[PDB]
Amino acid sequence: DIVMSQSPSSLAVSAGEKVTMSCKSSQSLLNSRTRKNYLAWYQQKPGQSPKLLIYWASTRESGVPDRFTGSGSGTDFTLTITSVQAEDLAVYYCKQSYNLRTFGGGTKLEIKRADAAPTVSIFPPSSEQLTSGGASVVCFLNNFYPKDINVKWKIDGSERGVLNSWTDQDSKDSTYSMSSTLTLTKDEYERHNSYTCEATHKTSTSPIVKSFNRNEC
Amino acid sequence: EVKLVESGGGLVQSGGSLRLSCATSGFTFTDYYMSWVRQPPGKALEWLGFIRNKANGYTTEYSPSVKGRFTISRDNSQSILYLQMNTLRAEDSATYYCARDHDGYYERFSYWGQGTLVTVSAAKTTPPSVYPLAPGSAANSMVTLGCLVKGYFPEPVTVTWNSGSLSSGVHTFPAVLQSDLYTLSSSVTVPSSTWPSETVTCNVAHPASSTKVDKKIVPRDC
Ligand SMILES: C=CCO[C@]1(C(=O)O)C[C@@H](O[C@@]2(C(=O)O)O[C@H]([C@H](O)CO)[C@H](O)[C@H](O)[C@@H]2O)[C@@H](O)[C@@H]([C@H](O)CO)O1
Ligand SMILES: [Mg+2]
Ligand SMILES: [Zn+2]
Repeated sequence: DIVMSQSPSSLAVSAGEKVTMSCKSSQSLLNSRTRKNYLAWYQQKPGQSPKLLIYWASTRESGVPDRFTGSGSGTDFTLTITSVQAEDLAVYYCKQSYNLRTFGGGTKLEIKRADAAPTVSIFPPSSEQLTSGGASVVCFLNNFYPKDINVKWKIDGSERGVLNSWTDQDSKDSTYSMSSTLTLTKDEYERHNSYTCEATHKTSTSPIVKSFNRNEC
Repeated sequence: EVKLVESGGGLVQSGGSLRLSCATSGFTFTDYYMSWVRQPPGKALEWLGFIRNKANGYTTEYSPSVKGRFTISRDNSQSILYLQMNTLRAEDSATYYCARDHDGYYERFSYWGQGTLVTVSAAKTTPPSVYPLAPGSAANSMVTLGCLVKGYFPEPVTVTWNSGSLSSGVHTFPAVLQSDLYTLSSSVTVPSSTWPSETVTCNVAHPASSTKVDKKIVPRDC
C-alpha cells in the first residue's frame, strides 16, 4: 500500500500567526511521466464535508485564500497557513492519488484567543416532560475560553444522571460551549427545592452559580 | 453549479446490506471518475473505491479494506453513483461521502456531497422527545433559550431555529449516547427585547423515524 502520515496530530495558533503542518508518504508521489506530485490537501471544518484546498502538491484551488500554500516533493509535503484566521479551525488531510487513493490521519487546527468567562444559563424541567414522569434540568455554559471547565450540580445545597457535551470551537469567536443535563425521576425532582449549576473556570476564582427553586416555578 | 447529493444512509443490522446513492448535476458525469470515502465519527477519512470515466470503460477499483464486500456502480443516463454494501459490521458505522474524482488530467477531488450517516446496530429506531428550554419564573440585555432533544436512536437529528432565520448565536451540542439512546440540546441567544415579544421556535427533524417537530419557546408568565 501507500501509507500516509501527518504531524502534528493537533496544535493551536493565535489569529494572525503562521501554521505549518506536515505530510509524509511511504513512497515517492512524484509521477515520472507527468513530473507532478500526486498529493492533495483538504480542509474539513466542524460538521462539514471536506473541501479541496491544494493539489499536485502546490496548486491552490480557485476560491482558496492566498494564505494557504502547499509545498514539498517526493515523500514529504507541507501545508503552510500565513496570517491564520478564526475561520481556519478545521482538520486538514493530505491525500495521495499516485496509486489509487489514501488519506493521512489529519491534523486538527485550533485557535488560541484571550481567556473568556462562560455565560451560564439554567433551565427547569418542562411541564411536557414532567407529565411523562421524567425531569431534566439543563445548564448551558456558553462562549468561554480555554476549553477546560468544571461543572457541578447541587441539589438543596448538596453536590450530586448527568450528560455533558462540548461543542467544537466556534469559527467566529474561537470560544467553546458546554451543555450539562441532570436527569431525575419526577418523584425525586419533587423532593427537593434548590437546583444549582456551578461552573468553575480559570477566568474567576469565583464560580459562576446559576440556580432556580422549584417553588418559584 | 455543481451538486452532489447522497441518500440511503440510516440504521441497518449487523450482517445486513445497504445501498447508498449519490445524485449529481452541473458537470458532464461521464467525463469523471467518482469516488466513495467514509469517516467514522471523530476519525479520519478513508478512501473506499472509485469507478472510472467513460474514456476508461467505467471500471472499478477498491481499497483492500472493502474489496469483495462493497460494489460501486453508476447510471450514466441519470448521473447517479451507487455504493452497495454487504455483510455490514459495527466498524462500517460512518458518514459516507461521494466525491468527484479524476477527469483523466487533474489529480484532485473537486467536489464532495453532504454525506449520509450509516449506523450498524441491533437497537430499534426511537424518535426523540423534544422539550423547550425557557428561563424559569425567577431567572439583562441578551436572553438564552433552548431545546432538549432527548432519547432518540440512531443519529442524526437536525435542529434549526425559526426555520433557519436564527442561525447566529446558536450552539447545537453534539449528541451523547447513554444507555442505548442519544440526547442533544441546542441553545439560541437573542436580544431580550425580542422574546417573548417575537416568536422563537426550534425545528427538529429525526429522519430515521421521519419525525418533524416545531417547538415554540413560551415564557413562564405572560
Ligand atoms: C484505463 C486506465 C488507463 O491508464 C492511465 C495510465 O496512464 O496508465 C492511468 C489513469 O489514471 C489512474 C487510473 O488507474 O485510473 O492511474 C493514475 C496513475 O498515475 C497511472 O498513471 C492516477 O492514479 C489516476 O488518479 C487514476 O487512478 C488515467 O490517467 C488514464 C488516462 O485517462 C488515459 O486515457 O491513463
Ligand atoms: Mg437524593
Ligand atoms: Zn483495475
